[PDB]
Amino acid sequence: MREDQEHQGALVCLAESCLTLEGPCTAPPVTHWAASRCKATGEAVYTVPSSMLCISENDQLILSSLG
Amino acid sequence: PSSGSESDLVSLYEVERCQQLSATILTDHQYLERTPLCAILKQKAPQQYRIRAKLRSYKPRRLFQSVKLHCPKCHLLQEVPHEGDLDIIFQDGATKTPDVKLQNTSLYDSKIWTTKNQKGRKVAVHFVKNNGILPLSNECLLLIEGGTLSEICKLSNKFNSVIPVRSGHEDLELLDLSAPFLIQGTIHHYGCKQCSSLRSIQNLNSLVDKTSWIPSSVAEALGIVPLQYVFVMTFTLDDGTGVLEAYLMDSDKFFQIPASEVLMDDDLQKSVDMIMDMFCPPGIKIDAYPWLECFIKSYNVTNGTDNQICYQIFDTTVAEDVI
Amino acid sequence: PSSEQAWLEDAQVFIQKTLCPAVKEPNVQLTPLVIDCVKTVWLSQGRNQGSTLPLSYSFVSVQDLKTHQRLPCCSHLSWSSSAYQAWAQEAGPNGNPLPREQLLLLGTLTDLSADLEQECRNGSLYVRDNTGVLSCELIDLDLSWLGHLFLFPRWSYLPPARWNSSGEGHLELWDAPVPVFPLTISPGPVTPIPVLYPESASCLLRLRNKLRGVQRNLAGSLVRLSALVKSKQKAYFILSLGRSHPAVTHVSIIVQVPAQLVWHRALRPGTAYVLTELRVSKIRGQRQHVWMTSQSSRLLLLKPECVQELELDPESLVRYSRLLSYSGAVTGVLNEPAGLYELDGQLGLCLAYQQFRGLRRVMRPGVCLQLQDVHLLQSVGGGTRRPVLAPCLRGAVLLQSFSRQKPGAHSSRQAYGASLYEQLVWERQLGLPLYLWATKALEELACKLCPHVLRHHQFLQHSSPGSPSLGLQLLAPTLD
Amino acid sequence: ASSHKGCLQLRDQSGSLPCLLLAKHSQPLSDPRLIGCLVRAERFQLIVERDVRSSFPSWKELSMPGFIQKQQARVYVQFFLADALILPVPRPCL
Ligand SMILES: [Zn+2]
Repeated sequence: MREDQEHQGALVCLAESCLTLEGPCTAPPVTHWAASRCKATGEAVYTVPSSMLCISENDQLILSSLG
Repeated sequence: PSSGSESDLVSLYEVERCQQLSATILTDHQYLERTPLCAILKQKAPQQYRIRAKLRSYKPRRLFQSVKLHCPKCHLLQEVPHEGDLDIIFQDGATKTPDVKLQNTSLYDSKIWTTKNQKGRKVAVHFVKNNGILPLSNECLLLIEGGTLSEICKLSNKFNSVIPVRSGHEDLELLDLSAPFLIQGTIHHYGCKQCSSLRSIQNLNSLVDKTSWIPSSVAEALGIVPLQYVFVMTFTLDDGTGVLEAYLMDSDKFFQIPASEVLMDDDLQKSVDMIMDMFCPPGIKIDAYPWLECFIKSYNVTNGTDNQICYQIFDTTVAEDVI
Repeated sequence: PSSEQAWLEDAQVFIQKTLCPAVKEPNVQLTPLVIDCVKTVWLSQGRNQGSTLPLSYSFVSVQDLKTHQRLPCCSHLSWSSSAYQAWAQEAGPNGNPLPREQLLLLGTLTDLSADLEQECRNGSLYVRDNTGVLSCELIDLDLSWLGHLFLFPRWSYLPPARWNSSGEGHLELWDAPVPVFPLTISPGPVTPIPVLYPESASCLLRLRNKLRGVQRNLAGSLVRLSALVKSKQKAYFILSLGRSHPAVTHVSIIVQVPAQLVWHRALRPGTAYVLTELRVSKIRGQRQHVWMTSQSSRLLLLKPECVQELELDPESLVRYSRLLSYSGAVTGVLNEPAGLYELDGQLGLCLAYQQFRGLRRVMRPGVCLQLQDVHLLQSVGGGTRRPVLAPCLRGAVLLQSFSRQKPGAHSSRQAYGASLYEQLVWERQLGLPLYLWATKALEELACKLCPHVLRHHQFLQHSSPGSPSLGLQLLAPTLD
Repeated sequence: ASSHKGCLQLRDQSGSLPCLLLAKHSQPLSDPRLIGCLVRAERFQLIVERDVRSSFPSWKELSMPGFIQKQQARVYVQFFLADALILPVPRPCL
């Protein structure tokens, strides 16, 4: 069982060391774009209808037919 | 405005007599003859064209909005969830009670904890087994209920890949398809709620193997249709002969940067910022913008009953040395 | 097969393909020794406390590594993830750590390159197996190791830098390799070897006619070492042995045998050595001569009983630089291809006046350097405040420790142009302040003209008879 | 030579500057072949014409700031070709 328990304890060690066993939570690192999104939260976000972005499979068909 | 009319005049566009080199090369259809923009406008869609232009302007200016999720099954775009949204999901799992019959099985075994000080939060961990035996960490698919987004992220960094779940009365189930059906280090995989018909963890038995854990495979096993990552941008192309707005949608081609990882890796974000402020340097006049050769298709949207002609870029990439 | 049996069989197949010497039949006697070796080092930490064998790790060949890898990576065997992480954040601490991988590297370590225009020693080192040859960088090499088969337990692999077309990546060996076979300890000299000491040797280097009777050998502490000089064909270096350190009486020696260029890595100052089977060379313009090595020359570590000592102002801006010896660590790169680095965030280091062609593949943040007889030029001008340490051929660069950090991401504006600056220094023969200024001026020009008007690798190509290069032509009117 | 004005221009990746080349003292630039060459000049004049639409009442108010209602400059350069060095930009190559 030494090998088996060692393997399972490796997994358990990774888990528990990663888990916040006690105390308060902590802030992870944040990248440029993520922090900028957090700061800009509330701006009217940009988006586009997929209809405009080539939902026309008929046009796709005759396009791909072209040489 | 007098200076207005002057600056307007110096902001005009010279008709391709220039000495500069191209910034972008099209990978395919190079044989096509150049079609001036005006010639395109005077023709009805759909059609293929090969053009040379400069970006007079592009959107969105704040690039952190440019990334979108995409479902290929129904061709639907979807916004990326914020970390606050994921928190609003994971928060409902912190208070749940683990069930005895969901602990240890032929397919997965578990370990439990109660995290102190954190309002008495409950957490349970389950490890999936290969042929009934725990695989090595590099292949160890791990399942969580009660872990936070940061914790599950840091754990996914260590284990192969991890699946958020909750206590289903029959068997473990993804606590919400809004959350990632699979997080694999810096990669979060999501699914289309419309097209999906999800399945419980036991249905991992449908997999060809219990070692690769290919995201597509496990998504199919769990009955989830995975969403692609794509950039979506609008280029305001100008060629003096005319002005044309064309959309760019691509995954890991145009910028040669993985749209799946860009949101979580900072160097890629620096890279895309640099690219877009190298096509469109800040402040200086359109005289100095570099030429941009690209291949575009045209097609009729007809959402307004008819017409609504649009253009989309294809098969083009930034030149190697320009990056 | 069992997991362990499967692993053993896979390792045996790998050895049969990659490592069994083609000189002989695939002798099975090899596999038990390598298995014992890897098991030994795996257990030596006592941190495994489980599997007797690191089944996780997978063996790799040289060609396999070249074709499979295209990222920086570290392959520490016999360390826990905890120890690996702590070591990776040991010095930075916040620096980007080399990503860990679980590969086992074994092969033959030797000076012999694969090239054949000459013997092509050139002081290079390579790891060899059946699949190919790969160059490596090693600290304080014991020349005894050359030619033996080892299991390297701690190494970094760095892919070829993006700018480099040759694509010849290189390894970094962090610690002494574990030889697969038991130690082949061979007997040294029991007789006290007669050697001339530096004072008598100096007398003889003056009075070359008196080179008779006394044995043509030497010994002493390495007090001064030169960089490797590479002429049209003659690649050579010079060193100096002193009777003591710090002390006056010392004698210089020139080493020119191609097979012996590898010694340049073996030697290190302070330690005392024995040189043998020498002759006194004659060089144009050297009134006092120097001793030189023959093909029969042996390099040997000194042990006393093994030797017998044979004894017979803006008013006038000209300013002089101060020699000294320095030890420090590179904090960051100012201009990589020109060879301008920060030491400790305090001193500028300009290598361009040495050959500098090899160090560029090692030099990155966190490297530890010891510089001997570096010229210190403070107040160098051109707006550059930082005093610029600058080695010349008389000094030498000693790598103390490799870097833990992964190399910086390639930027097309940054890497290109080393040949042009090399030309500036070794053909136009500029001085240090003007070289600094030219570097900054070419930065400005590249910021004006490239990449849209003229790509960098065209703007900064070396001026040649076939075609000149704008970078030199736009500067020439001022340099003249 | 900018085809929206006919006037010559020195141009690079940062913008453009109007220029007034002379071939030599009392002889104008006469050769179309200079288009696109890389011009280097280290003995040149930078001119600045200032237009102002002031409303000062008298010599007294020339100490006051509020009356300079509009300011326009018009900066350009001028020099002889004999004082410049001219290099042709190479073609792209690989
Ligand atoms: Zn869908």
